[PDB]
Amino acid sequence: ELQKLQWAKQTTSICCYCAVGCGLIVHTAKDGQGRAVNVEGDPDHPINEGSLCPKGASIFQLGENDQRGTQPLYRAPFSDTWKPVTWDFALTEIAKRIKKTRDASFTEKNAAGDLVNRTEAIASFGSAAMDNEECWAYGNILRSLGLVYIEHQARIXHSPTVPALAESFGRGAMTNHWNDLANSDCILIMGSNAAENHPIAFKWVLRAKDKGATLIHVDPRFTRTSARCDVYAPIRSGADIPFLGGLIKYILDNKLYFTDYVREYTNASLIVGEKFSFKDGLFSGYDAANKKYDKSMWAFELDANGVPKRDPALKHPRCVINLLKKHYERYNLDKVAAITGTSKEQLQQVYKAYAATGKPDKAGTIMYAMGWTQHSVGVQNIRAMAMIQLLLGNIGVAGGGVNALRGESNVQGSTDQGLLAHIWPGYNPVPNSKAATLELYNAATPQSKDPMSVNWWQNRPKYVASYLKALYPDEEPAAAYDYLPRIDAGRKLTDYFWLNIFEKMDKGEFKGLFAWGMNPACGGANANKNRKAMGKLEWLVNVNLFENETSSFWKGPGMNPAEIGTEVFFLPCCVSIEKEGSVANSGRWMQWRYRGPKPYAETKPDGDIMLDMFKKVRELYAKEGGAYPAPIAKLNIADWEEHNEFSPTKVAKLMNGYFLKDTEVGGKQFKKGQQVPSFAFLTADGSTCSGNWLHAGSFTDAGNLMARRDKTQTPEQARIGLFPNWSFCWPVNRRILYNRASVDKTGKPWNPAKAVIEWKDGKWVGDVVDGGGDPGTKHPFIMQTHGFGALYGPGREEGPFPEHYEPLECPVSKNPFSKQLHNPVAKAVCDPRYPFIGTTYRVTEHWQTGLMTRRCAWLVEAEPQIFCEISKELAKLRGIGNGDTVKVSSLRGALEAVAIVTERIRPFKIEGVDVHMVGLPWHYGWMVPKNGGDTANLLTPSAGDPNTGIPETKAFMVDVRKV
Amino acid sequence: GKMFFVDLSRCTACRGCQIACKQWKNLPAEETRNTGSHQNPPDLSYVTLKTVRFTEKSRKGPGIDWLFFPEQCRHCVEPPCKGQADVDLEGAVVKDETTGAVLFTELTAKVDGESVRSACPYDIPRIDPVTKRLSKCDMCNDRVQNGLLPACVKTCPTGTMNFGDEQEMLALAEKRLAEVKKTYPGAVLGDPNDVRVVYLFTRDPKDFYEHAVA
Ligand SMILES: Nc1nc2c(c(=O)[nH]1)N[C@H]1C(S)=C(S)[C@@H](COP(=O)(O)OP(=O)(O)OC[C@H]3O[C@@H](n4cnc5c(=O)[nH]c(N)nc54)[C@H](O)[C@@H]3O)O[C@H]1N2
Ligand SMILES: Nc1nc2c(c(=O)[nH]1)N[C@H]1C(S)=C(S)[C@@H](COP(=O)(O)OP(=O)(O)OC[C@H]3O[C@@H](n4cnc5c(=O)[nH]c(N)nc54)[C@H](O)[C@@H]3O)O[C@H]1N2
Ligand code: SF4
Ligand code: SF4
Ligand code: SF4
Ligand code: SF4
Ligand SMILES: [S]
Ligand SMILES: [W+6]
Repeated sequence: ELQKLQWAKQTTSICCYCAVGCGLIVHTAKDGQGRAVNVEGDPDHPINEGSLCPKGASIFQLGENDQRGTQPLYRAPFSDTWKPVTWDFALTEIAKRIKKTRDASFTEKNAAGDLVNRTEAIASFGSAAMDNEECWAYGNILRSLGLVYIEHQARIXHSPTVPALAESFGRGAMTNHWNDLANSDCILIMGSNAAENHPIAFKWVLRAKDKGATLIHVDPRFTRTSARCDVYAPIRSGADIPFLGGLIKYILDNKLYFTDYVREYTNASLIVGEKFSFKDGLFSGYDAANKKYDKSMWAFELDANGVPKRDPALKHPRCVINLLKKHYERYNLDKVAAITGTSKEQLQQVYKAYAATGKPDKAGTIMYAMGWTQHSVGVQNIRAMAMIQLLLGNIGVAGGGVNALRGESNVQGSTDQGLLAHIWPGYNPVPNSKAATLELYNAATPQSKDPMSVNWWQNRPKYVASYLKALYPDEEPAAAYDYLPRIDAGRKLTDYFWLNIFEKMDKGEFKGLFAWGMNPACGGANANKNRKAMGKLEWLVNVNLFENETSSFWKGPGMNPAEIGTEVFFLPCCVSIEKEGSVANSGRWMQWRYRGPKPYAETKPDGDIMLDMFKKVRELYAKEGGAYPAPIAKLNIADWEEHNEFSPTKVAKLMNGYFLKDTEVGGKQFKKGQQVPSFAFLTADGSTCSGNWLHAGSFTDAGNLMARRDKTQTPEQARIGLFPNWSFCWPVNRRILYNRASVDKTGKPWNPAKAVIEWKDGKWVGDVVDGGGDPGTKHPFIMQTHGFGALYGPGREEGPFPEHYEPLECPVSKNPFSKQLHNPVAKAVCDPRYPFIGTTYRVTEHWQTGLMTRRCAWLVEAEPQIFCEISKELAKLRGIGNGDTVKVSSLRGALEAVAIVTERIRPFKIEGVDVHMVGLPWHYGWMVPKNGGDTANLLTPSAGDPNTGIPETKAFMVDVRKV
Repeated sequence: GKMFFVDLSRCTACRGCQIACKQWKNLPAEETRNTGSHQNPPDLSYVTLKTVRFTEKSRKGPGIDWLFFPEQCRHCVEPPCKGQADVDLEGAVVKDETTGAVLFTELTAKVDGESVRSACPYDIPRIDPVTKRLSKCDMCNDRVQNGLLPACVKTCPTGTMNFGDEQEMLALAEKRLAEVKKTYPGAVLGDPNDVRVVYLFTRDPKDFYEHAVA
């Protein structure tokens, strides 16, 4: 026996940091009645096999931390001190602010007199760090108060990824999952530093290499990832589309594509209309006045029925594949090598290695996380990755896919719960002011006349109806639909997003902000502006684990409390290991975790804080009246609690959904109160509720499938590592999306050695088939209207094919592909005093703003201070020696950092001038620790991209001086 | 008894091993400053039994050779640290019959602190300037004696850290050297016949650390 663990209750948990979703075992003293005594990895967990990176390994020090918030705190306007106060004070006083601001600000109709039923006087930030059930509860609480300005972390990686992959495949999700990396024959890591930012991923990446895979890292910098890849190819910032386009030309010219896959599973054969053209770097239908495209000019030629025309012979010169060939012929090795800064021989090597996976029995995968996919053609950058994978038949297959790595442990789940301004849960859109009725809302869903096209999104009315029943089960959906707020149809969608919330704050157009499990004082670009702008708030509610740069902006650097009138409530939430719930990892694995210790001090689970707070707002409206009470009054919250408090189990079950009455549906009988087995069995007619149609299948009558810890596998499952009985992923436990593309029209795998699915005994074996139906009877991309993987994607703002537009404004004046330099649908100053390219990125040991990891002594030990990584070339020119203090400055601000001089940074040749990049972590902040440094977001512009609502953090102009 | 095989050709310098050592023994963190390196703590100490050392070696063509060395006691088959301490007092340094663990006891407060360090070919032992106790990697011997992996081994996601019977580990170390050579032709084993912590180096062990090998 080990004395340490001897008298402790052992529970299981999931890591609270990155979306790899590593298993933990927690040991809690007094057999559960006191504090955690140990936290380490869960050896039975199939992703991490008990391994943890230093962030997971430090979770004991995060939990049992004397610097954690103990009780609610209050800061009175113009005070320079916190007043500790009771939960009951803080929550009653917060509910009053909400009601006051809502009553005062509530709009029943916009200027056009259309029904909106909202308040624009309160914005919410957060959070990818809450449990799925807390995320879902939160988004419905805010919308019952009529908020529209609801955002979080996801915005920065959603705006690019989801439209790109949704355009290409029908969903925006990471196509495969972490264990599947081990099945790849070529792994290309481009816009990711996964050995630092998804460390346990490298278990399976190296297992791939053990089976003969080539590992390719493409990055401006040589990182800890580069150290362990077979090929490190440097690339100048923003040169990705050139690189990806050069690879497309390589694949087409060398005929290395998967011919049968392309012909039948991609839109390669669809005929594009005669209106489609591209010339001088502009697509047809360009409106130079408004810098907008008339996408209607990119439509397909339709047959009599309204189905796009096809030439399966791929002869017709207006076939997608023939237009594609013609489009990328300009991207030869010499131009691409010139602009990327990658040698002609090193490009040829990387292209040959990766295009080799066009073999039916070889699979290549692309991993990217944030990289530089923030600019106005990041969506196009990822589009090109999808098109390469479609050409090589790498989509739907083991060791293939676009592995768009999610960031935070539950950013996947928090996005699924519609904590972005534009989505309800389950990726149903927030209605605009022009969707007067529920029926009009439903009328927008695109329909198909192809009988071989599943076009699954036609089921939406069932999902919207069930979602509205889950909130308002007394009322009819059509009627309940008038409760939740709508956004102005005559208005730019980005007007509601992350970056414009900071604009509206600094214009004082917000009374109240919830900063709920976020640290925007550090996470926001141009921190100096964001901190000033927080003064123009009337009240602030910060919910977090510790006092922080957002809770305590009022006593920040160069701030005077006396002059700042913002009423701040700080509410301390409990840590991941002190509550029960589910988090959805990058692979869509929805994982249940348990409480170890009771919440520290007077800290509450977020679920309890938000439910208690809403309970006060409710009883206040019930006794005072005020603006449109029905949506608050009528909100079903009794389904969210047992024994006076928030019940993760019950919220989870409501999210799955149940029958409100006995129903025949699917051709099966169901009794009232039965849990809904799957989204296949939801209804549009009020028979069924379901908080999120993606969760239908997750908590059935069989029990909580997310809580399964069962490693049972058939030989065919275990060979590729599906673990179908370990927890549950959406949709309906399909672990590899688009898996119908992995077999031919007889249902035989392209690669039987790594089969995902297979037709045997007249059914699909292995993974859960992504779309019902016999082999060769349905198109494989079931969420696509046409049912095909899109090479040509005419839903994209910048054009149906990705095209190089220079993301670096300042140091580049030549585009070797067209006479269109910058994005034709998109004003940096480029002050010569700031001649170097600033870039921010992460280290393995710290998390986000560092709010969490700057409180963990062991992580501060390994990475105590903000640093500045520079080449020897720049170090020499600026007279900087390794370890020297340096000042890094820009038009937006200045900071001090310890110099790291290393060959891991190198100059890029841009138009015959050496261009120097300086690298900073954004992990640091003024509150902790002593001498840590402040956020590298003092230097970043609030000038983010107009075609996204996303900031510039990978390329901003700076100077670096020795101090 | 038991042997660690550490394949440095798979190390990402994630430093899970470093934190996992402190979490398990509840060791305090040092006072650190960045002085132009990711490496921290800068050296082994009384309260740090393991730190990952970082060296950058230049190479023709893009990038560098970035060498990583998670340093710990070698648990030598014939411990020079025992031989040295047995001069002043037996029991200050003992061996575990079954596992191979060389273990410092409370009675290192009696021996000459600096004597026992000098005797150590890998420069491993560290003194508490207050109590005079010597500290180092104890092999998580209590964990091992209970049939658990040492913390640093369990936490390692890359396949760098490997643990078990000296027979199995020397078989693994030999088979893996043959595989790793195909990529890194200069790959060698750190004193395979003297120690119970066998590092695979992708090149000259001296490039990793002054005292990487004896
Ligand atoms: N340790 C740790 N892990 C984390 C996080 C953390 O803070 N710390 N955060 C999590 C979150 S929220 C996210 S979004 C993910 C993000 O994970 P990543 O995207 O991997 O994060 P970064 O290190 O910011 O950027 C990745 C790499 O992109 C490179 N890069 C920069 N510019 C370009 C360019 O123009 N082209 C290309 N091809 N590459 C470029 C950088 O040099 C860097 O190595 O990580 C998650 N994991
Ligand atoms: N310069 C620069 N800026 C960046 C980036 C960059 O690369 N460079 N990255 C951007 C990206 S990709 C992202 S995602 C954002 C992230 O930026 P933020 O979301 O502001 O990040 P943090 O708040 O530091 O990290 C997540 C928060 O979750 C909180 N948390 C943890 N557990 C819980 C819990 O149980 N409940 C609650 N309520 N809170 C909890 C932590 O305390 C922490 O405050 O930053 C962006 N900012
Ligand atoms: S931070 Fe990510 S890789 Fe590290 S232990 Fe946690 S979940 Fe796993
Ligand atoms: S845990 Fe493993 S991969 Fe990470 S630094 Fe230690 S030895 Fe290297
Ligand atoms: S490495 Fe040094 S301290 Fe460890 S057993 Fe050998 S001589 Fe003793
Ligand atoms: S074996 Fe135990 S004591 Fe030794 S370095 Fe590893 S974790 Fe630390
Ligand atoms: S994220
Ligand atoms: W992120």
